[PDB]
Order: sequence, then structure tokens, then C-alpha cells
Amino acid sequence: LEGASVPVMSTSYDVVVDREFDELLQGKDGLLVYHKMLSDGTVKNALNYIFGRIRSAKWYVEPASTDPEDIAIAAFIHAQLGIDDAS
Amino acid sequence: AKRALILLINHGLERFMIGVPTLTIPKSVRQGTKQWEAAKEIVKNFVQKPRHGIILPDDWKFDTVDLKSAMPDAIPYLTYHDAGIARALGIDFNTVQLNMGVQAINIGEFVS
Repeated sequence: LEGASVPVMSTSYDVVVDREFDELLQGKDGLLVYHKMLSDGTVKNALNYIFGRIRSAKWYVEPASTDPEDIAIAAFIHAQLGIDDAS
Repeated sequence: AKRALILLINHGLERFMIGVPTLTIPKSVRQGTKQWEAAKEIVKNFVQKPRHGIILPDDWKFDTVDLKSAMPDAIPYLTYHDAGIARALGIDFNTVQLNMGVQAINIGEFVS
């Protein structure tokens, strides 16, 4: 039985370097652009909706099986997170 | 933007509502004369006392500045910025128009 023969490789070709072609958005200079966009009212309106809806999705823990031991381990994790009706 | 637009609209509304008076007089008329006071009184009264009326010799010409178009309607751009204040806090109904104007049937969904 053999492990992986193919390594994980970068998404790079020609001007595309690690998924990005535009120099102004490469690396940490890129992060400064995204940070400045948080000051835009339309960006903030969208994130308020998206992030609100994500948290409201009625989060719960499903066990690996209906076996009592798998239920027991699932209950431990439920208790760790404090799963409740309002998330 | 809202504060800067209210200042600009206030100023525009006065020039389109009242008009900017111009009085063209003969070159002989000199400042600090009877004729000069009469010129200042005409321009002042146009603004302050419109019912007063204007009597001119035939070598004096009164007019308002021709702005050459209607005043632009800046209300939609002002309400874009004003309602935008509430949008930036994550409110998803218009807090400036509220119930007024043609709208979506289902206001309840935007409150949700």
C-alpha cells in the first residue's frame, strides 16, 4: 500500500502567481485594499447580512453513528460549544 | 456628503428662486454720486422689496443673470446619501422615504 505520488503544487502560470495576476492585490499590499473596503457602507451592509445569516443557521452536532458511544462523544462536544436555540 | 449637499441646495435655491440682479449704467456715472446711490437702491430693492418696481432712464438697463437652464433636481442624490447612513448600519429598509412612493409589495421580508 503506497502513499501520495503527487505533491500539492502552487496555482501559478505566466503572470498568475499563487492565484493572483494583479500586482496591486498580491501579498500584504492586497490586505490593505480589503481593509479600506470595510469603510464602504455597501460592503459593511453586505457583511452584516451574510455574517448574521451564517451565525443564525441553527448549529448542532451530528454523531458519527447511532451507537451509544458515538452519541456520548457527540454530547461532550455539544457541551464544550454550549449549543443552544439562538446559537 | 449629506451635510455638504444641503449647503449646496440651500445656495442654489436662492439664485433660482430670487434671481441675481444686474444694472448697466452710462460710463459718466461715478461712485459717491446721487446717480450711484439710485443704482445701489434699485439692486437692493429688487431683492428686498419686489412690489416696489423699477423706473429707468433709457440709457440704464436692468436684467437678472440668465442661468440658461432649470435648476438641477438634487433631491434623489441627497436621499441616496441620507438613506445610505442607515444602509451602512445594516438596516435593509429605506429609513428616509419610509412608507412613501412606489415600493415592493412585501415590506415584511426587508424587516426580516
